[PDB]
Parts: sequence; C-alpha cells; structure tokens
Amino acid sequence: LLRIDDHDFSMRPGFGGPAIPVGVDVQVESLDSISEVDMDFTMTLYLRHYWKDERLSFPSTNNLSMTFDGRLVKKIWVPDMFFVHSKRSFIHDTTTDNVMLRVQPDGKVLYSLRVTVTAMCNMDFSRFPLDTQTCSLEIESYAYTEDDLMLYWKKGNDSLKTDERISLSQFLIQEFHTTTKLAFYSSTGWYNRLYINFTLRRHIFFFLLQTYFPATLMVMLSWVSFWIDRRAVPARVPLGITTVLTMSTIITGVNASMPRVSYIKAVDIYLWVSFVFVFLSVLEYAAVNYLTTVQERKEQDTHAIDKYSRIIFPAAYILFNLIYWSIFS
Amino acid sequence: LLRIDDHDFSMRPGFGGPAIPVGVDVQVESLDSISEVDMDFTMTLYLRHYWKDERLSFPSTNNLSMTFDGRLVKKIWVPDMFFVHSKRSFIHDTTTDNVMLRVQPDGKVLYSLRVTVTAMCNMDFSRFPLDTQTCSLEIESYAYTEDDLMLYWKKGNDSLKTDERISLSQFLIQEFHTTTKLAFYSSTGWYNRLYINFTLRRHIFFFLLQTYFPATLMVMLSWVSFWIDRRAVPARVPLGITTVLTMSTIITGVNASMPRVSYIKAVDIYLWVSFVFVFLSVLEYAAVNYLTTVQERKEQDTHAIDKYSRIIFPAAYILFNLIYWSIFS
Amino acid sequence: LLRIDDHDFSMRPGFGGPAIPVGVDVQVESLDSISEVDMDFTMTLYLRHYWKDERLSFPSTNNLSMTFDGRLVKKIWVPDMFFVHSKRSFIHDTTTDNVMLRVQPDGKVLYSLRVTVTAMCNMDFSRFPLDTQTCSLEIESYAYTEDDLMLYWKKGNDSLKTDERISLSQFLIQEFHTTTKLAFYSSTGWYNRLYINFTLRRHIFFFLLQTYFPATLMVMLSWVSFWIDRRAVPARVPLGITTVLTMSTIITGVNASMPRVSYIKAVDIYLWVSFVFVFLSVLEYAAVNYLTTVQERKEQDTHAIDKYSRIIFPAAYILFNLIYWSIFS
Amino acid sequence: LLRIDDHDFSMRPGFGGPAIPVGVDVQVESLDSISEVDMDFTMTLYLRHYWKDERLSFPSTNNLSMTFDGRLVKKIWVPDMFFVHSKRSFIHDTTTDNVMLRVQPDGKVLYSLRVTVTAMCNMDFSRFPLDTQTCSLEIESYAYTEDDLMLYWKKGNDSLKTDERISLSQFLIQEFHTTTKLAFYSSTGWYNRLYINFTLRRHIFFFLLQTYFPATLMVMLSWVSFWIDRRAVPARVPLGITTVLTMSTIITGVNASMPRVSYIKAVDIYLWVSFVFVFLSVLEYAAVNYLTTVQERKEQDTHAIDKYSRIIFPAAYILFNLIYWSIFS
Amino acid sequence: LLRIDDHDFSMRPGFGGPAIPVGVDVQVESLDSISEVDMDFTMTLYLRHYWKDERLSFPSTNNLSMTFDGRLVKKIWVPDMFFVHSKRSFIHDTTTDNVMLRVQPDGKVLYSLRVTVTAMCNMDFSRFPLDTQTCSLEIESYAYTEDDLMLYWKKGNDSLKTDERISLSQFLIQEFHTTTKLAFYSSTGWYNRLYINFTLRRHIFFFLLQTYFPATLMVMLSWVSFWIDRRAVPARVPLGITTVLTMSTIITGVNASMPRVSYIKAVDIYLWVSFVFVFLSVLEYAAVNYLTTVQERKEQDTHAIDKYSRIIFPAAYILFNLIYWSIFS
Ligand SMILES: CCCCCCCCCC
Ligand SMILES: CCCCCCCCCC
Ligand SMILES: CCCCCCCCCC
Ligand SMILES: CCCCCCCCCC
Ligand SMILES: CCCCCCCCCC
Ligand SMILES: CCCCCCCC
Ligand SMILES: CCCCCCCC
Ligand SMILES: CCCCCCCC
Ligand SMILES: CCCCCCCC
Ligand SMILES: CCCCCCCC
Ligand SMILES: CCCCCCCC
Ligand SMILES: CCCCCCCC
Ligand SMILES: CCCCCCCC
Ligand SMILES: CCCCCCCC
Ligand SMILES: CCCCCCCC
Ligand SMILES: NC[C@H](O)CC(=O)O
Ligand SMILES: NC[C@H](O)CC(=O)O
Ligand SMILES: NC[C@H](O)CC(=O)O
Ligand SMILES: NC[C@H](O)CC(=O)O
Ligand SMILES: NC[C@H](O)CC(=O)O
Ligand SMILES: CCCCCC
Ligand SMILES: CCCCCC
Ligand SMILES: CCCCCC
Ligand SMILES: CCCCCC
Ligand SMILES: CCCCCC
Ligand SMILES: CCCCCC
Ligand SMILES: CCCCCC
Ligand SMILES: CCCCCC
Ligand SMILES: CCCCCC
Ligand SMILES: CCCCCC
Ligand SMILES: [Cl-]
Ligand SMILES: [Cl-]
Repeated sequence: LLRIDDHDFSMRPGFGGPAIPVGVDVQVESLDSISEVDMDFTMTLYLRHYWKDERLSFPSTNNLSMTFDGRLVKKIWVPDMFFVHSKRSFIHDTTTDNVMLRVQPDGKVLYSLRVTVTAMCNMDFSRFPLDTQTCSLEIESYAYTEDDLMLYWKKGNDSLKTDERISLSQFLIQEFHTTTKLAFYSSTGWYNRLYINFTLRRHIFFFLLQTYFPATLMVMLSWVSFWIDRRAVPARVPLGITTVLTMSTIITGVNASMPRVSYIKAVDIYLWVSFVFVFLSVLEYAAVNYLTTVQERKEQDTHAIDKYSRIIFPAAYILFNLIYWSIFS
Repeated sequence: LLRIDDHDFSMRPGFGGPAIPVGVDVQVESLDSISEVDMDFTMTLYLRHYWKDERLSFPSTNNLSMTFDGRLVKKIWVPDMFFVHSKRSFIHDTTTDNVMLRVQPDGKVLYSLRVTVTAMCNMDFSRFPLDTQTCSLEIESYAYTEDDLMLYWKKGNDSLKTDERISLSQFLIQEFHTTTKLAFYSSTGWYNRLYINFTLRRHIFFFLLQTYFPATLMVMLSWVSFWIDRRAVPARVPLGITTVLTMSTIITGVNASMPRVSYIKAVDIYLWVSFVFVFLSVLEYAAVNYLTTVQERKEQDTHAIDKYSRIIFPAAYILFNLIYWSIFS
Repeated sequence: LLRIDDHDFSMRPGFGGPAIPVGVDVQVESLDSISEVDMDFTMTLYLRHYWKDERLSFPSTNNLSMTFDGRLVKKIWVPDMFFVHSKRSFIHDTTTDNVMLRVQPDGKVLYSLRVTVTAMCNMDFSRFPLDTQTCSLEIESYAYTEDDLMLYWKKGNDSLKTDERISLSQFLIQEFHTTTKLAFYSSTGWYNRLYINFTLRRHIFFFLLQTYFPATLMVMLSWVSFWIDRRAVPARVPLGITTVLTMSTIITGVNASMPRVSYIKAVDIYLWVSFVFVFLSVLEYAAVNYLTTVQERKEQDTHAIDKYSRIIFPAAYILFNLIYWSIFS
Repeated sequence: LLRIDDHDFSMRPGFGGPAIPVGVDVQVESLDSISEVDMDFTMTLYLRHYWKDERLSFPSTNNLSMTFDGRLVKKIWVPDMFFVHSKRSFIHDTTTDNVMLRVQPDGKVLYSLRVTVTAMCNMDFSRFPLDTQTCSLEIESYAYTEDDLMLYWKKGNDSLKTDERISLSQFLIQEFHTTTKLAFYSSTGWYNRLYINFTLRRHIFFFLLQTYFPATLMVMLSWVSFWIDRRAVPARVPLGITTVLTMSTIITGVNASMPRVSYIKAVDIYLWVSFVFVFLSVLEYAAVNYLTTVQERKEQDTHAIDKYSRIIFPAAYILFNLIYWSIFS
Repeated sequence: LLRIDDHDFSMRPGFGGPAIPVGVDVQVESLDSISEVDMDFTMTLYLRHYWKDERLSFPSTNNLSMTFDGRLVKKIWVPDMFFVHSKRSFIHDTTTDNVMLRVQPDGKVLYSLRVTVTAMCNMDFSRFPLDTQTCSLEIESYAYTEDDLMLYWKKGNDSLKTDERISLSQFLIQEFHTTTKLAFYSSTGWYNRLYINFTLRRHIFFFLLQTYFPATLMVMLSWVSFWIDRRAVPARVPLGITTVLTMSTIITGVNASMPRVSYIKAVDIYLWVSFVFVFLSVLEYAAVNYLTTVQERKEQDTHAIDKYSRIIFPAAYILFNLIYWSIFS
C-alpha cells in the first residue's frame, strides 16, 4: 500500500529547504521513585509525535486514518528526540515493541512510544525535613538544529495529561506545567528544548514520631535528677550519663541516612541543642557535689542550685521550642 | 507449505473493514515476590492467543493442527498485547525463544509465549500487620482501538488456571478471578482491557514472637520495682531507666523496615502505649523519694503510692489489651 | 558440503508422520549458590542432544564425524528444550557462542551448549539448622507434544556426570540421580519431562559457636547471683537485668537472617527456653528481698530460697539439654 | 545522494599510504559518582570526530554542510576510539541511537556520540579526610598504530568544554585540562593517547560534626571524675568505664566505611590518642583507691593525685590538638 | 581485496586433514576485585591469536601486514576459545567492538580482543587472616579436539605480560606464570588447556588495629578489679560483667563478615581464649565474696586469692601470646 521501495529515507522531508515542524504531546503514567543520596527521579510516560511526509501518501475514498503493524518504523524516516541530562532510559518490548504508527492518505503521520527515564535533580536540604523541591524533564533533538527542525508543543498548555493513579508515599505532588527555551552548543549550533515541570512537598509525620519525640523525652528524663536527694550519688550520676549516651545514638541514627552535605540541616540544630541541654545537667550535679564537700571540710535540705535548676531548665527548653517552630513553621 | 512470500503482513486481517476478534487464556506458573517499600509484585505465566487468518491456509486430507518451528513468527502478522501499569518484563530465551505456533488448514492460529512481569500495587498499612491486600494484572492492545481489534476471554470464567505449586512464605493467597472493562485515552481512543484479580492475607506469628512479646516483657519487668524496699535507691532507679532505654530500641527496630507513610499503623499504637506505661513507673519512684525526704525534713513500712501501684498498673495494662484485641481481632 | 539451501527447515524431520526421538545427556560443572530468603539455587552445566535428519547427509569414504563452525545452527532445524519452573537463565557467549555441532555422513547429529540456570526449590525449616533439603531441575520441550517428539535419557542412569571440583562451604552434597515423568496442560496436551535430583545437608559448627554457646554462657552467668550476699542489693539486681537484656539481643540477631515463616524453628525453642530460665532468676531475688523486709518489720545467714536455687536451676537446665539433643540428635 | 554502493568501506582512507589525521573535541555533561571502596568514578560526555574522505563527496551549489539520518554510520568507514583502563561504558539509545553525522560536498565529515564511562582512579588516604585527589580519562585507537592513524586535539587547549551544572555534594572540582602522550605495546606497536585531567577536594564539615566533636566530648566527660569525692567508689568507677566503652564504638563506626588499607589514616591518629587519654583516667582512680586503702591499713581531703590531674590532663589534650592541627592544617 | 565471496568459511583450514596449530599470548590490564563470600575474582585482559589460512592471501609488492576494519571478522573463520570454570564475561563495545584484525599477503592472520572475566577460586581460611591464596585462569577450545586443533603458548614463558599499574588495596600480588595440561570429557574427547597462575598475600595491619588490640585492652581492663577493695561490691561486680558483655560484641562483629565455614579460623582462637580469660575474673570475685561471708558467719586486708591473681592472670596471658605468635608467626 505504502510505496516504501521508491524513496531514500536517509533524508528528511524538505531536505535542502526550510525546516520541518514537529509537534509533541505527552501523558505521564507514573512517578516511580526518588533518591536524595543520588539526587534523581524516575518517570514512565507515553510520548507522541506529529508531522507530514508526502512520500507516505496513498489513495482511498474514505479520507480516514489507518494503523500499520509497526515493523515499518525502521524503514521510513522518523524524528530523533532524546532526554537531556538523563542517567538512563529504555523502551518497553513485551510482548513486542510498544510502538504505534498511524498514517492519513495525504501523508500526515502519528507516532507513539512508551518509555521509562531516570533524570538528574539538584536538591537543597537546608530546611530538611520541612523542605520543598522542584523538578523538570528536558526534551530535545539530537542531530538537527532549528534551521532544519522546529519543535513545539502541539496543543499549547493542553499538551500534558496525568494519570489519576499517580502517588508517592512520602511526598505531595503538585503544579505540573510545560515551558520552552532555546539552547546553544559551541561546536554545533542552536536547538529548541521543551520542559515538563513539577513540585514536591514532604510529609513530616514520620520524622516527628521517629526523631523529634524521643529527643524531647531524653531531655525530660534528665530533669528528674533535680528531684532526688543530693546524697544518693550512685543514683544521680548514672541517670545523667545514660541520657547523654542515648542522645548520641539518636544523633548518629539520623545522619546515617542522608548525603554528606557541607552545610547544617534543620534537624541537626534541634538534636545538637538537645544534646547540650542534657550535657549541662551533669556539670550541675558535679558542682553540687563539690560544694557540699567544701561545706563538709569547713564543718569538720535542698541546695540553691537544685532549687533554681528545677525552674530554669524547663523554661529555657520551652523558649527554644517556641523560637524553633516560629522559624521553621 | 505456508505461502509466506505472497502477502503483505504489515496489514491486519480484514484491514479496511470490521474488527478482528482475538481470544485469550492464561495459566499462572508462579507468584515470585512482593515489596512493601516499592509497592509491587512479580509474576510468571503462560499467555495464549487465538484468531483466524485465511492467508495462512494450506491443503491436507486430515483436517488436523500442525506445529511449526517458531522462526516464522517474525514473518506473519501477530497481535500486540502489553501489560498496563507495569514496571518491567521479559520473554524467556533459553535454549531458544519460549514461543509456540500452531496452524489449522483453514487458517485458524494458536500462539503461545512464557513471560515474567513486575507490576504496580497500591497498599494500605493502617492495620499492619493484621492487614489484607488486593491486587490485579492488566492486559491491553497497544496500537489498535475497539474499532479494529476486539479482545475477550476465550472461555469465560474458565480462562484462568493456576499451578498447584504456588506459595508464599508470608501470605495466604486466595480469590483468583477475571474481569473486563473499557478504557479511554484522550489523544487516541477507546480500548478493551482484561483483568486478573487476587487477594493476600498476612501471617501474624512472626510479629507476635518478634515484637509483641518482648514489649510486654519489658512492661512486666518495670512492675518489679514496686516490690523492692524504697530505701534501695541505686537499685530502683536503674531498673526503670534500663527498661525505658530498651523499649526505645524495640520501637526503632520495627519502623526501620517499612515505608515512611504519613499515618499511624496498628503496631505503632501498641508500642507507644507500652512506652508510656514504662515511662510512668520512673516518675512514680521519683515522687516516693521526694515525699520521703519531706517526711525526713519534718521529723528532723510501705508507702501508699507503692501499695496502690501494685494493683493499678497491671489492671490498666490488661484493660488496654482487651480493648486492643477487640478492635483489631 | 551440507545442502542447506535445498530444504524447508521450518518443519521437523518426519513432519506429518510419527514422532522424532531425541536423546539427552548432561555434565554438571558447578552448583553456584543457594538462598533461603528466595528459596532457589543456581547451577551451571553442559547439555547435549542426539537425533538423525537425512536432509543433512553428505558423501565421504571415511564414515567419520565432522565438526562445523557453529553459525549453521541458525539455518537448520534444532530441538526446543526449556527449563521448567526456572527464574532466569542464559547461554555463554565469550569469545563466541559456546555451541558445538557435529554431523555424520548418514545425517546423525550431535548438538551441545553451556548454560547457567536459577531454579525454584521449596524448603522446610522446622528442624533448622539441623535440616536436610532435596532439590531437582526439570527439562521439557516447549512446542511439541509426545505425539511429535519423544524425549529420553540417552544412556539410562549413566547419562549424568559431575565435576570433581563441586563444593559448597555450608552444605554436604549427595545423592545425584535422574528420573522421568509425563505432564499434562489443559489447553495444549501431554509432554515428557526429565528430572535431575540431589540432596543437601547443612554443617552445624557455625551455629554451635555463634548461637548455642553464648546463650548457655548467659544462663550460667545468671546462676552466680545465688552465691552473693542477699544484702548487696545494687549488685544482685543489675547482674540479673543485664543478662535478660543480652539474651534479647541474641534472640534478635538470629531471626533477622531468615525468611518470616509461620511456624517455630528448632533454634527458636532453645533460645526462648533460655530466656525464661534467665527471667525467673530476677523474680527469685525479688521474692527474697520482700521476705527479708517482712522479717525486718516483724523484728522491729542464707535464705532457704537461695539454698534451694543453687541446686534446682542447674539440674533443670541439664535435664532440658538432655531432652533437646535427644529429640534433634 | 551519497554513493555508498560504489566502494569498499572495509579499508580506511589512504589505505596503503600515509596516515590519516583525525581530530577530537569534547564537552563534559556530568560527573556522576565516586567510590573509595572501588577506587573509580563515572562520567557522561559528548565526543566528536573530524576527518576527510573523498569517497563521500557530492555535488551542490551552496557549499554548505548537510545532516543525514544516522543509519548510514554502519555502512561507511568510521574511526575506532576506546577508553583505556575503563571498567564499563555504553552509548545511549532512547528514543534512537544518540548519534549524529554531517558531511560537506568535498567529503569533510563530522561525527558525534553521547556516552557514559566508569574509569579507574588510584587514591591515597594518608591525610583522610583532609585529602586531595587527581584523576584522568584516557582515549586511544584500538586497531591502528601511529603509522596509519594520527590522533590530536582539534583546537589545542580550547578542545574541552564543561557544563555549568556540574556538581558533587562532597567535593570541590577544579583544574580541568588536556594532555597527550605516546604509548607502546610489545606485541603490536606505538599509539597516540589523549588525556583529560582534573582535581578534587573534600569538604570536612561532615567529619567535624560526625567524628571529631563526639570524641572530644567523651574526653571532656572523663575529666569530671577528678571533681568527685574519692569515697564514692560506685560512682567514679562506672563514669570512667562507660566512656572507654563508648570511645570503642566511635572508633568502630568510622573505619567500617572505608577500604582496608595497609597504613594509618589521619583520623585514626586522633581517635586512638583520645582512647588512651580516656583509658588513663581509669588507672588514675585505681591508684587513688589503692593508696587510700594502704593509708587505712597504716592507721588501723583531696588526694595529691586528684589535685594534679585536674591541671595536667586538660593541658596535655590542648597541646595535642595544637600539634595535630598544625600538622594537618 | 580479500576474496571473501569465494569460499565456505563454515569449514576450518585443513578440514578433513591434520590439525591446525593456533598460538596464543596475553597481556593483563587489571585485577579488579576478590570475594571471600563468593570465592571468585575478576580480571580484564587483552587476548591474541595467530594462525595461517591461504584463502585470505592477496598480492602486493611490499610483503607487509595490513589492518582491516573489523566488520570482516563475522565473515571469515575464527578460533573458538572459552574460559573454563568461569561465572560470567563480556567483550567491550564502546565506541565499537574492541576487536582487531591484521593479515599478511601469504595468509598469516593476527586477531585480538579485549575482555573481562569473573572466575572460580577455592579458598582456605584456616590461617585467616594470616593466609596465602593461589589462583588460576583456564583457556580452552569449545568445539575442536586435539585431532583438529592444536593450542599452544606462542613464545613459551615470554607469552604473558602484566601492566605496571596493577594493584589491590588488601593483597600483595606475586608469582605470575603459565602452564599447560590435557583434559578429557567422557562424551566428546581430549582437549588442550592453558593456565595462568598467580599468588596473593594478605596485609594484616587492618586486623591488628581493628580486632586484636581491643580484645587485649578488654582483658587488661578486667585485671584492674584485683586492685580494688573487696568491700566495694557494687563497683567490682559491674566492672567484670561489662567486659564480658563487650567481648561478646567483638566476637560477633568479626564473624559477621566471612563465609560460614565448617572449621575454626586463627582469629576465632584468639578471641575465644580472651573470652574465657575475662569470664574467669568474675568467678574469682564471686569466690572472694562467698569466703568473706563465711568468715563473717564464723566471727559472729587483702585476701590470698586477690594477692595471687595479681600475679597469675597476666603471666598466663603473656605465655598464651608467646605460643600463639610462635605458631602463626
Ligand atoms: C569537664 C570539666 C568539668 C569541671 C567541673 C568543675 C565544677 C566546679 C564547681 C565549682
Ligand atoms: C520530668 C519532670 C519530673 C518531675 C517529677 C516531680 C515529682 C514531684 C512529686 C511531688
Ligand atoms: C512482674 C510482677 C513481679 C511480682 C513479684 C512478687 C514477689 C512476691 C514475693 C512473695
Ligand atoms: C591493668 C593493670 C592495672 C594495675 C593498676 C595498679 C595500680 C597501682 C597503684 C600503686
Ligand atoms: C556458674 C556457677 C558459679 C558458682 C560459683 C561458686 C563459688 C564457690 C566458691 C567456694
Ligand atoms: C516535640 C515535637 C513537637 C512537634 C511540634 C510540631 C508542630 C507542627
Ligand atoms: C538560619 C539559622 C536559624 C537558626 C535559628 C535558631 C533557632 C533557635
Ligand atoms: C502479648 C501478645 C498477645 C497476643 C494475643 C494475640 C491474640 C490472637
Ligand atoms: C482507629 C483508632 C483506634 C484506636 C483504638 C485504641 C485502642 C486502645
Ligand atoms: C551448649 C551447646 C551444646 C551443643 C551440643 C551438640 C551435640 C552434638
Ligand atoms: C515437636 C515439638 C518438640 C518440642 C520438644 C521440646 C524439648 C524440650
Ligand atoms: C574538636 C574539633 C576541632 C576542629 C578544629 C578544626 C580547625 C579547622
Ligand atoms: C607523619 C606522622 C604525623 C604524626 C603527628 C602526630 C601529631 C601529634
Ligand atoms: C596484641 C596484638 C599483638 C600483635 C603482635 C603482632 C606480631 C607481628
Ligand atoms: C592447629 C591448632 C593450633 C592451636 C594452637 C593453640 C595456641 C595456644
Ligand atoms: N543537541 C545535542 C548536541 O548537539 C550534541 C553535541 O553537542 O554533539
Ligand atoms: N493503549 C495504549 C495507548 O493508546 C498508548 C497511547 O496513549 O499512546
Ligand atoms: N510445555 C510448555 C507448555 O505447553 C506451554 C503452554 O502451556 O502454553
Ligand atoms: N591499543 C590497543 C592495544 O594495541 C590492544 C592490544 O594490545 O592488543
Ligand atoms: N571443551 C568443551 C566440552 O567439550 C563441552 C562439552 O563437554 O560438551
Ligand atoms: C545557620 C546556623 C544555625 C546554628 C544554630 C546553632
Ligand atoms: C511547643 C510546641 C508548639 C509548636 C507550635 C508550632
Ligand atoms: C487513630 C489514632 C489512634 C491513636 C491511639 C493512641
Ligand atoms: C490478653 C490477650 C487476650 C486477647 C484475646 C484475643
Ligand atoms: C512444636 C511446639 C514446641 C514448643 C516448645 C516450647
Ligand atoms: C549436654 C550436652 C550433651 C548432648 C549430647 C548430644
Ligand atoms: C605515621 C605514624 C603516626 C603515629 C602517631 C601515633
Ligand atoms: C584547639 C583548636 C584550634 C585549631 C585551629 C586550627
Ligand atoms: C585446631 C583446634 C585449636 C583449638 C584451640 C582452642
Ligand atoms: C607479645 C607479642 C610478641 C609477639 C612477637 C611476634
Ligand atoms: Cl551503688
Ligand atoms: Cl550501677
């Protein structure tokens, strides 16, 4: 039906003349995973192309579109899109190549394929884990400059659809939209580039329950010492030491999961402030013990330091929490 | 025998006319693995197709079906099924492609292949680990709409068989069955979709023995303090502190295995209630020590608080367990 | 030499007539790994096929066998064996495909290839780690029923050889042998199936030294308490608590390595019995302390409980060990 | 257009005569990851080739360059570059091969491709983590010696461009530049080799906060003992022991992450010196207890050892830190 | 130039007559990694072949060798070497297949390729980590017996070269050399086999510092108890218990890294002897406490046991170390 043997498909339509326009639209099937250690995400989508080539015209009386097997895609000419700044990708091939080709009697062509991509995304963790991130996926032609191929969104802002099943267990997904920009390479020229943009927001419940509550409970345990007879030395000393030693484990367990950045995160501040709060309660009792021994040496109830600590330590911690949650909201 | 050189197999049977019907049936060989962190499962199965094409007719006197090598599959026309919402898949190829082709003298065709698939499954962990999940595998044609191809289960509900060897170490598998539904894509049209459905139920014995028993034993250890002379301060203080510090480790060891969901699970409730039960026994003795020191200061047996705690703490824990196992059964 | 252009190799020898017999023999090169979490093993072997096809006859005066390059395998007809219930496999291809083809002047053919397979194996862990497992590898034709192809072991029981280098660090390997059985699929018919069977036995030394000895040592540490003055409360209390808290870690470290089965293993019994032995020694001293305080209240040496515990606890543990190693031998 | 059927492209241009010159230039897209355990890095780049072949001449009036599909690359002759000392690499192929071919009417050719490489890099950890590393990527022709192919940087030092987005979370990247050298293989001859060089510098903030601070805090905790009444034996003994036991965990947690080198690293020195500082404070109190018991035996305030330790231990640690940070800056 | 269309390259040179000799030589580029858990190593090398075939003769006046593209390798005949007892391998293919072909006017051929291999190696850990291992890589023809192909090292012992960059962070590499042996398969015949042999020696510094020193320090901590007043029960009891409990962690941390062998390693002996040394110091004080209580009961300084332990325990440990390092050197 299609006159495939007649023509040299190594050359584009309009070869030697003005640029060929090619339109694009997209449907996202899933957003698959995200990594902070590697700074990347994975996405699966359907991608579609539109153009006209009169070498693929055929006669009919119905003026309708026809579908063809799919093994003809490797005989005709086809555009050459690639994903910019991507780590890896593939096209699906079970039970056969997931490819579709439809042609109109005047030579208009529709071409579609299903693909999975993993792409680069630079992340900022200064407000972690109360953070927000923004991402994009880039599309461009490899071989042809804007003097030979013209690339655009087919229907404007309506060119992007999203599956209603899309979900991530740790993030809220929002603000899908599309943009365009021109790009330059020194050795080869100017190119059109298409963008798909979106925003992510992290859920905090896991981190409350797994980090912020136990640190608070250790701080509250250290306060119990102020309520115990100053004469019970082998009770008051280990009570403080054990809380110091636990707070160290919590600090280690948090930071072992993240990338080794060169700046402080919002969770680090909270944990290290709680550490100094616990550390100071040990020096307090050391002072009380020394001053009591001096009194014994002079001579040979509740001490004022205990009496004041019972008020001062909790008030200070409450002030710190008010400030912190005013800053990070 | 088969006139393969005579015809253009880029076009379907009945091209330009009414839709071709294609029937399907399936046998599941194994259900291979399941992930909560990734929310997916893996399955291996045999998949079969049935249709008629008169371009593949041949003469004989016996009216019987014949089997052909398998290298002819890439010369003739073949339907184009794909698995919807799937992460990855392949066809087996040792010692050769695991493919079968049988043809009748009137052009009826039987086509079979062996495949492994990994597929998406959304999971709810609010009753974990006493939870039940339901899953499905989706089948659809990539290129042809319901105006060109008609897809149906060959024998109705009898179209699905299951291997007697199928098993999972952590789940009971039940309720295999098949359904159909129509699907719409904005840019390309209407399609028939086939479903395979099943249900999973988790075994709880591992979690009893590995989580619920040790937390109970820590709670029962904290009660021993009420039976010890109030004068033995360096004994009664560490006995409580060490149980608090162990309960924290159990809490951490559980949640380090699961996805970071934004809601509380049924096991979290039990562990955090046990934590507060243990935490309170430390404040109890702090109160007894303070009140004894006040009595000493005034002046200068078993305390009522101990006497009452010996009854109140165990009764409250038993009430809590009755309620909990009434709710989660 | 071979008349390859003359014939249609899409059709088997004797197409349209009685079944073709095909003989098989095997040499195992290595048994590569085993997984309890995944319930599978990996094997590498050489696999050989024997049949006659008169379309491959050629003239000679010597009546001897000749070897051919190997690129002819994709032109002639070849049998279609696959491994049943397998997870994955491949054929080796460095520096070229590891394939061999030899032909006799009357058309007798010998065909060989090297392959690696990973296969399913259901395992029972009720006597773990003193357990024994049995495994098998299954071989069958994909497309041809017993009416068209007949599959058998070439030399009877002599058809299976094993490399003298085969070894596993954790198991003793024994009892290699071969069997045959007929198989039925509802939609497609009856098939011949060949089996390779073997047995595995686990070495226990690692588990003695890494699990059973330290649990025993914790139990023996708990007994030291009975030998210490009942007046040293802050010594006798932590001595018991610390052993409870260590035994919990041993229990956790064992079960974190295995699949989450729904039944008790032989190592679980030992560890949980040792746990209760240690748990009881804490209640013992609690009783002694309470009864001493009652005597003080009445009034205002070694206690009989200590005196009896010094005999009763070790005797009971020794009785338990005699029974256990009588049952699991 | 191009006379591809006319010529034998198994032979290079100028076959049997002087060497063909081939020029190269490069743009780096990303530096992807680095491993100390494996001693390697990963890089993604665009690579370009320039040469003339008169068998690819064609007539035109415009004297301009033309772009061709890309399926012609496997028909014509093309240079054979490989990456020396590399572990693995691939060329990107979605949605098609990422390859470009441009030709001028006189037969000048431009050839480009996108690739990812993982390459060997020998590392020195004697000043870890205050260390600096230098790396390079090597390029060479596989089959042709300098008598048949001549390989050079196209534009001198201007032949290397770098993407402005390039970043690593743990390193500062600096000093990109290019060099050339001749290489010899005994069996096959002399070859031209091109180099791409760069330098890396590690950020230290993570290691301060995660290793050096907690070790210092343990040392400062051990000093508190000198301020406590020498009569409180069950307080002063555990205070020292627990710090020894914590310092061991820090030492283990650091070295579990790195390769098992045969020499001491700069972080090892700090940690083991802090260990001996803590170890000595236990022997100190042992001495005080023994000497006090001797005084009791003779007979039957603050001891001079405590009085002097309160000054000597901190001064010594401060001297050690001054020296250390003078050496490692 | 080469008459490729004239001949049947499915047949070897001298087909039907005496065996063809094929010579080999090798250059090792890198030794990439080693695993004790899997018992294997990985190697990358260049491999070369030499033979004569008069079907590849061509006329010239210069009598020199010529290089050809590399796409002709799949048209001519080529030998069929494979690596015996190997787990996996591949040939490098970026930017093209890393293959070289050179031919002389009389039909002498040189063939080269670059490859990476992973190979089996049986290891003995009875003297671990002071152990020495020996390894080899095996080379053989798949399809042709010694009656049809003759395989030998081209230049004798000079056939093996090694890159000066080769290094491993944990081993000293020594004693590279080559051997030959004949091999028999029951079903198929006799074959020539080539060997590459080498030796490895482990560096011990990591294990000194990470295992042997801390165990010694725990033993020395247990001795401090003998220097403390026998009346300080809550000090002397935990001092011993905590060292027992730490030594258990060291024992576990070592053996969690290695394969689960059925025999004792040299490091196990040291650690378990140190364990009993620490265990005995607890029974010592238990005895002293009991005997003191008996003296109190009779009645109603330093004990001889302490006095003797202060000499006996260290002397015994020093004797043990002398013997151990005399045996394992
Ligand atoms: C880490 C040094 C701690 C010193 C404590 C001094 C207390 C003095 C009380 C007057
Ligand atoms: C965490 C603060 C604990 C305060 C305990 C107060 C006890 C008062 C007893 C009357
Ligand atoms: C967990 C509850 C423990 C109760 C101990 C009671 C001892 C009574 C001795 C007569
Ligand atoms: C590890 C041996 C410790 C010995 C301490 C001796 C102290 C003597 C004080 C005079
Ligand atoms: C594990 C049993 C320990 C028994 C200690 C007995 C000491 C007796 C001293 C005479
Ligand atoms: C102690 C944790 C407090 C968490 C407050 C969160 C406010 C949104
Ligand atoms: C940008 C630094 C914020 C630090 C705030 C500290 C709140 C107590
Ligand atoms: C302490 C755990 C109790 C578990 C009860 C389970 C009831 C089915
Ligand atoms: C849906 C919340 C259930 C909480 C029940 C608490 C049982 C003590
Ligand atoms: C305490 C462990 C005893 C192990 C006995 C094993 C008997 C074969
Ligand atoms: C099948 C259960 C065996 C339990 C034996 C217990 C031995 C003390
Ligand atoms: C206690 C850590 C001190 C770190 C000093 C770093 C100086 C650049
Ligand atoms: C090259 C060894 C440096 C050691 C310096 C020690 C500083 C206290
Ligand atoms: C305490 C460890 C001693 C190590 C001695 C090593 C002798 C080569
Ligand atoms: C082969 C056993 C060696 C054991 C030596 C023990 C040294 C104290
Ligand atoms: N748009 C792709 C680039 O032009 C590739 C290159 O720079 O070679
Ligand atoms: N049924 C497959 C879809 O039609 C693919 C697409 O939307 O392009
Ligand atoms: N023996 C292979 C089976 O017949 C395959 C199938 O059931 O389709
Ligand atoms: N430049 C590549 C080397 O010549 C390859 C080999 O030595 O065979
Ligand atoms: N040398 C390879 C072996 O002959 C292969 C086989 O035994 O089939
Ligand atoms: C940005 C610095 C914050 C530090 C608070 C301790
Ligand atoms: C004390 C916690 C209050 C924080 C409110 C955001
Ligand atoms: C759904 C909330 C339950 C919380 C019980 C503490
Ligand atoms: C106290 C446990 C009983 C729960 C019964 C389901
Ligand atoms: C099979 C049950 C055994 C349980 C022993 C405690
Ligand atoms: C007490 C251990 C003896 C067990 C013998 C099998
Ligand atoms: C290079 C040796 C340094 C050791 C310092 C303790
Ligand atoms: C005591 C820390 C000072 C180090 C300055 C580099
Ligand atoms: C080979 C046995 C050695 C055991 C030493 C305790
Ligand atoms: C006490 C350690 C000496 C060992 C010498 C090899
Ligand atoms: Cl005490
Ligand atoms: Cl204590």
